[PDB]
Amino acid sequence: IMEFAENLVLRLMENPEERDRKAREHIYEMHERCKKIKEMWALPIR
Amino acid sequence: LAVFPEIFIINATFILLIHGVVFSTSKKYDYPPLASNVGWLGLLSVLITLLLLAAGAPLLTIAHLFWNNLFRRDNFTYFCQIFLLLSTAGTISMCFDFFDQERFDAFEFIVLILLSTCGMLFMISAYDLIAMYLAIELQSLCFYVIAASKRKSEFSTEAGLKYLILGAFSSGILLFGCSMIYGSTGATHFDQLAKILTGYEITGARSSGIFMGILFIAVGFLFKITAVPFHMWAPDIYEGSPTPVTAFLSIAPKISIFANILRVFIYGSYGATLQQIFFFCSIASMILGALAAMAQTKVKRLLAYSSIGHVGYICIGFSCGTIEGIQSLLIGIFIYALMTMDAFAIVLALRQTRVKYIADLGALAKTNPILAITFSITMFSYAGIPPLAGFCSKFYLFFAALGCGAYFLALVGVVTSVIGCFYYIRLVKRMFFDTPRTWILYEPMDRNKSLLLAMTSFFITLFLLYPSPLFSVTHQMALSL
Amino acid sequence: GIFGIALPIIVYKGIVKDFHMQD
Amino acid sequence: DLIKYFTFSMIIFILGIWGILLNRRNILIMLMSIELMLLAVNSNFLVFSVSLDDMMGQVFALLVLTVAAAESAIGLAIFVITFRV
Amino acid sequence: VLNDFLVRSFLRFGYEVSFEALDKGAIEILGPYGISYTFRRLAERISQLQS
Amino acid sequence: KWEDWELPCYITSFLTIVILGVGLNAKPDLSIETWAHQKALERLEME
Amino acid sequence: LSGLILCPVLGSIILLFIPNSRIRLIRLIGLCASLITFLYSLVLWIQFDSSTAKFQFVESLRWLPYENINFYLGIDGISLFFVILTTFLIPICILVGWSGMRSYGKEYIIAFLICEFLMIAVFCMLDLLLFYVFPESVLIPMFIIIGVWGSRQRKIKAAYQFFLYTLLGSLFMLLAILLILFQTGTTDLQILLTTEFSERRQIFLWIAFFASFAVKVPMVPVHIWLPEAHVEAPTAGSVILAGILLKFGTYGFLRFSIPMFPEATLCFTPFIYTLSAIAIIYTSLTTLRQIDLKKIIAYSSVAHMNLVTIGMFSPNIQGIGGSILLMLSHGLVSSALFLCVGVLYDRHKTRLVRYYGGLVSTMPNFSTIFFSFTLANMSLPGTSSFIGEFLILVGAFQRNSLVATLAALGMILGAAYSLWLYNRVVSGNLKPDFLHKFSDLNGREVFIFIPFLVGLVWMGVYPKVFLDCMHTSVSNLVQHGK
Amino acid sequence: MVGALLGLGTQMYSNALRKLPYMRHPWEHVVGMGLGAVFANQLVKWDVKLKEDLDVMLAKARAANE
Repeated sequence: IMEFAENLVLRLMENPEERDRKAREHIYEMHERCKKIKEMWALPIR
Repeated sequence: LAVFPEIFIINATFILLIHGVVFSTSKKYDYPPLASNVGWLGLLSVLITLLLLAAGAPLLTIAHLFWNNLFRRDNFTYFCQIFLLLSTAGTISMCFDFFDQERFDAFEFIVLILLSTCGMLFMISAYDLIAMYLAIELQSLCFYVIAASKRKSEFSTEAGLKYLILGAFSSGILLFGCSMIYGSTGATHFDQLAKILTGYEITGARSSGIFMGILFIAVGFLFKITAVPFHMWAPDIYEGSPTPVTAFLSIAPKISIFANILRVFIYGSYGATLQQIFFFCSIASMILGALAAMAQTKVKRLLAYSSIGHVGYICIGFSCGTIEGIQSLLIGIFIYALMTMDAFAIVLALRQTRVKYIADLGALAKTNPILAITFSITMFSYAGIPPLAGFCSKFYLFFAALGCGAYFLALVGVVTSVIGCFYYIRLVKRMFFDTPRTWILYEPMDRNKSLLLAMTSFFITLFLLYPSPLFSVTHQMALSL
Repeated sequence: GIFGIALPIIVYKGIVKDFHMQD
Repeated sequence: DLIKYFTFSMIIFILGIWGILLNRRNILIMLMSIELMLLAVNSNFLVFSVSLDDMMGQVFALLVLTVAAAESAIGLAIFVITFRV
Repeated sequence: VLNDFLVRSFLRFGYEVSFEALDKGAIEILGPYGISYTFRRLAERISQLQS
Repeated sequence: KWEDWELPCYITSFLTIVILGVGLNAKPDLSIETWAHQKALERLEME
Repeated sequence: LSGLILCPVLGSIILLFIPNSRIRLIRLIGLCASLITFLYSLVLWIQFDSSTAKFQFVESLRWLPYENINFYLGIDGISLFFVILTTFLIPICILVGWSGMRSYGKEYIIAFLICEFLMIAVFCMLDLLLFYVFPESVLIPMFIIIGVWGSRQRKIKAAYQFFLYTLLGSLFMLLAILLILFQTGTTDLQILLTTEFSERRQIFLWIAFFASFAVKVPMVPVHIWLPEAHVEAPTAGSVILAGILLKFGTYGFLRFSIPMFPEATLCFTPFIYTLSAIAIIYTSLTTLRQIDLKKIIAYSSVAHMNLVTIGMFSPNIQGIGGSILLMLSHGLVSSALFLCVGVLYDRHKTRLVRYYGGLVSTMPNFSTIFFSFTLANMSLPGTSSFIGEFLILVGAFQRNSLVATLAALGMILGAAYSLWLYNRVVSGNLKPDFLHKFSDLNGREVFIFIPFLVGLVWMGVYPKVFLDCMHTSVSNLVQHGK
Repeated sequence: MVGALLGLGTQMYSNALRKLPYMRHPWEHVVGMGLGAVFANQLVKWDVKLKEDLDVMLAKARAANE
């Protein structure tokens, strides 16, 4: 016990959105897989 | 406007050239040595330009008069030119010792470096075969002169002479390429040459004139950047010439010619047909770098072959025309330039020695141990040791080579980089943990080398902790092309 | 003998494979 | 007939590069061949400007003239310095 | 059993240190292998100077 | 064990040992076994 | 973790502005910075929840914008107590160096080059590219620790052909890391987990990682760098080497081999089986040939580490638990034995091994503690190493127990030569030529011994607090391997 | 920011390379590097903005999904 062990554990709590973190990471990398395939296409620009 | 970086550094060179000539030939001032006074104002004409150039970032493209005639500035030319002036700033800064200690009253070495920097500023923004050639030869001519400068020691004279021969012959090859391309296309402007060379497919479509033209341009360039099959004198060029002029014609022409290659070979002609010679050059350049570095003794020639090998490690980023590849090539030029300015700043700190090899380089772990730490940092950086910046350069280059499907290019790169890592780890060990070997003592380096070595040593070690700015810069430059 | 253990080691591997074939 | 006035320039250039390769011993012939190949590309620009009926060829040929001339100036001056006193 | 252990320890030393020397000798040989091939090709390259 | 005679300054290390001693269990629970004896105990209730 | 993460770097850098010839301050404050980073490692332990597949305290900072290959920092399961062991052990190196003058061995330099928590980085680094940078990166700190204050037995060097191969293997893994990185844009370890590769390529990528790893892991064809690296290593360079630098290869396999390439791992199970088995057999028989004490302990470490490999293979939760707990017990035991042999060197100042004699007279408490740890390096049932090694063994759980039968020789010869060498060292009243210089151990010496014995016994009698805090993570890894 | 610490190092590292001791008023001019670090981070933000602009221009280009 020692007068604060109860609230001594609430230094983290679930907050489970870190999986939406990787969800949108995956959107990032799905786009990034188009990093090296792209190149010059425009002959109509300036 | 739009030439205010050039209008200035041309007026400033004249103001310095007249100011230097009037005083050095003055009885009233007892014919003073105007070096380190036209210098200082030289390198400030660089910084004021770098301030005139960086500030007017939207203004560089302020006219059309220049566009379809002379030269086209854009974000790539802008960022690569802020780098050339910054790398010319380092190179003038490291020479300040070479002007005072070494007896040079020849100030016009400074004004020739300034005229060469204007020639390079016009190379980066060169957007027409004629302008590309003229700026190339302006900078190459300033460099032939300032590489044949030392007239007392015959060793620098013949080195400068073979540098002039190699450069004039390289420019002849490049110019015959420009001739074949122009003669077979009737258009020299890169904006015009781009429209013709869409769907050229030499290996599939019979066009021998344009093919031989692009081949000769690539050969002339690979001569200028002293790639492997055409280096042919580069070791002796870097060894014989004085140390600061070696530091100049070894880092700044690389930057400038490589930006020029990105212009002509990624916009003027875009195909997988020409980059084959650069693929072969990359392979054999990494090979030659690794092996000859394993073979050399003289620290100047060791840096020569190390620079050849690293130029090889650059061209693998050009050996594939993907944005990741070009960005890897640009990352590789910045981390090769800052590291080479550092290595040459170190070699210039050791003025006391004559032409002496790594054995005489020894004892630095004892005499000036912080300088030995810096030298090990720089040599590791060339090797590509993970916690440093050269590792980031070589690693992003290999990752671009893998993403470009050139798995064999990445393989030869990794084996050559591991050979280099072994050689440089062995060099650092031999310098630190053994081999006292005659204890040559050095006069201390000056503040100018000190800050450049210190800031660059900080850049190499504390790079992975913040690679976002440089990566953003180089990816923007690659997108702009 | 060393190459003997090297090949008998993959032979024990093959024994695991024979056990996998047992079911 | 353009081929006659180009392949002849092309093989003048080949003579220049050939003399470059052989004469790595003697440097005055090296510079001779340098200006040779900077003519065979210069005469090449002029021929290709007459053929294509385009003036960029002659502008570039004039600038290569007044650049190869400065190159020969600095080349021979470096060669004279190389034979020190 | 002790005769077995003596003969087997001798044979064990033999096998293990033999393959150890095999490894090391392969390394030693395969160094100058590449060295001498590279030097022969470079020798052709430097005879290009005066072919 | 001479607190005033800190000739090498072992006081830092001794206080660290004391704080490790007070490095209690904290009764975190929150385990796969702790959660097992609840979910699988519901499964036992299914009998 | 956000703020309490960078304690060693902040400490090192803000001490770099204190050259301070009078050593007392740099020693005191470097030791305090190390001890507080260890305290924050341990409060991070207390902060742990043994119930999530997610990583416990995730943090990041953009490193390169596109594809965001950023400093992704997770500490779930294994890494939790790997970084704990790292911190646990770094003050040990800082504390083995209360040497009075410590002048040529400039104290602040070794402080600044041991107080680099790139080991913490790599164990928390959860995107295998930057994760790659760190084990290869720690080689620059390791090389300076290994010889700058390291004992000079030879012209300091490593086998050059072997070293070139070792670094070539490391860079071969780099090509594999890039091939996966551009294979599907997958930046980090969570998404490299999620993704699925071509079985034809999974095996190539697995062996390509395995090159660098099985160099870092001491497998039979390439392990020679441990003895030569240790006999020259300093007293505190070996404590770090055995402690962490070997854990590097096994943790690399654990994170970036098993849940990365499940099909390739399935295919190569017998490969690593035989490799680690014959490695244990060799390193058990070898200390016959080796008389050098540091080589002896290094080879026992090779044996234990290839046991860690022969256990990490498994989808057995007990299997990988025994693997990681043999890792913890090994970072305790081999580092405690390196502490031992370093004290035994210095107190005797001799680098022959036949010369350590009459120890029960000179330093009998060192005899007691040396046994208290050599029973562990042979894994006396009851010690932590026993729990580790026997969960390694039962790792033949769904198996058919044919590699346990080679671990038979591997461990029986290991325990045998462990006892033989503990005898050979403490045997007899073999009077040495030390001129009645007894060199009884120091209070700080028995102190730096305290934490290893404490961790060892607290595990060996109560492995719960370590098997718990781990089971959720390893079981998630296993189901991804299912 | 961290630029202040870095500058004091760059200046002190400079002093260590010329052999001079670690002393003078240039350690108070490292505040200029603190200004430099703030500008470099500011340029990182501005630069990633411009790169996102060029990237949406590229996304508009390259056949725009056709």
